[PDB]
Amino acid sequence: QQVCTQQAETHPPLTWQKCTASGCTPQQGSVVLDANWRWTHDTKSTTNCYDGNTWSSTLCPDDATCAKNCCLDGANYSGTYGVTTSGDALTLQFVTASNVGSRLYLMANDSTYQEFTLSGNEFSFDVDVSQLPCGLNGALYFVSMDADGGQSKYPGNAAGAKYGTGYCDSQCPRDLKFINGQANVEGWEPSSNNANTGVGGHGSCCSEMDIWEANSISEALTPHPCETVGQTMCSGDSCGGTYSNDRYGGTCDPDGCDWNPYRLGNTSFYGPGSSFALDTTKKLTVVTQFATDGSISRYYVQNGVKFQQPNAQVGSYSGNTINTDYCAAEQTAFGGTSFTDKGGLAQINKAFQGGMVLVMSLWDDYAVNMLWLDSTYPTNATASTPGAKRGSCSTSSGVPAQVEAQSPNSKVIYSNIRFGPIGSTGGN
Ligand SMILES: *[C@@H]1O[C@H](CO)[C@@H](O)[C@H](O)[C@H]1NC(C)=O
Ligand SMILES: *[C@@H]1O[C@H](CO)[C@@H](O)[C@H](O)[C@H]1NC(C)=O
Ligand SMILES: *[C@@H]1O[C@H](CO)[C@@H](O)[C@H](O)[C@H]1NC(C)=O
Repeated sequence: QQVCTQQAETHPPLTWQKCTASGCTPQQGSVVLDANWRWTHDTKSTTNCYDGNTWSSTLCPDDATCAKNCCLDGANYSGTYGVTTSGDALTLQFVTASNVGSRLYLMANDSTYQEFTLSGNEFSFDVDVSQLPCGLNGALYFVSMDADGGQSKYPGNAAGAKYGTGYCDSQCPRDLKFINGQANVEGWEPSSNNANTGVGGHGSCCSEMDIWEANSISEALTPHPCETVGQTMCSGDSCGGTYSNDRYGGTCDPDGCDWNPYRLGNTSFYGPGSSFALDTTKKLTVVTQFATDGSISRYYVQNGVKFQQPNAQVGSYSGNTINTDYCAAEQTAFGGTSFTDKGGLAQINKAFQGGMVLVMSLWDDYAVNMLWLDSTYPTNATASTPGAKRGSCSTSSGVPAQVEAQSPNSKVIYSNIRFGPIGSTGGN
């Protein structure tokens, strides 16, 4: 995709902390909006290359020609997309006039994403999920994205990280408008329940580490392994993911190894009100520790009180950390084998040892209604079915067009981001 300047591109500044054994030091940073939310149009005019959920027939005949004829434009972060930063805080608004949701990446500079090496290090952040009802997701995660957005590998990309290009995940999303310096007009199917999205022929795969998938009702910690650690282009049903005839035909794991305190047995640990150990009406600190083995440790901090991850009994397993033993026990108890099929913890440990881009987003589910996070899932399973109940929300809740009209002023606030070796983020 090319670059147009019908509107200037200014990344909202966000400060984070880099920690070491002797202290934590402030770092200058900024966030960039994903390329899919941007206005794609002709390089020489105001003619849309993509309007609604249908591509331009004259400007985008094929994938390669479209990228030559079309440009990405600057984004009004506050006015159009409702994204504001104030020192430590990054605030994302669910609904803005003519817009829903957002996805942003932390940057080292304007030209490059900020790459994190999780192996041997820990990640800490404060989050406000009080305004996040059922059907929404305040997501904070890491993905194996190219630091430059793929400008080095693909010459068709002239935008780069400066305009939020080159997104990848384990779902291998085919909904991306631009992949590898090429458009996705070929084989593009408009969405039936979304007047702004669609499904193309190609997709984008990379290792995904979901540190935070949460609302006021439930929170989940999920590692996703891919056969290819870095970014690769997928083709058709081969990529897999939620939107394909086959979900487990890709090179990646869509399901993942997930740790949901509610799903594992504890229904009074995370929720709204004094009753829960972690009151979601109030903000909390979430610390995620990554060992060199790939094992994932976790503790929370709310109002000065440290909460260890609650011990869960899954089959023969007993503990509070994500490891091969738990991930195998969860697969046997609840069902599915997708995590270990793509290499498991040993495969995604390669992603921890490599660079991954920090992603902070707010979105609703147009496919499942977020029932996989905060409700009983799937529909074909009963409340009695092991690992079916993941939250306390209704099976009717989460409908995108319902929650957009009901709670348009929903928001998630990410603040106090710290990164450093294990045991360094807490104080000094
Ligand atoms: C931007 O970021 C990368 C990694 O921090 C750095 O190596 C590079 O020098 C920076 N480029 C600039 C500041 O122009
Ligand atoms: C779940 O929540 C908290 C975690 O600290 C704990 O006090 C409580 O005993 C747990 N309940 C269970 C395991 O049933
Ligand atoms: C249950 O639902 C899933 C879709 O999420 C489907 O693939 C599966 O075949 C269904 N049937 C059974 C018997 O579990």
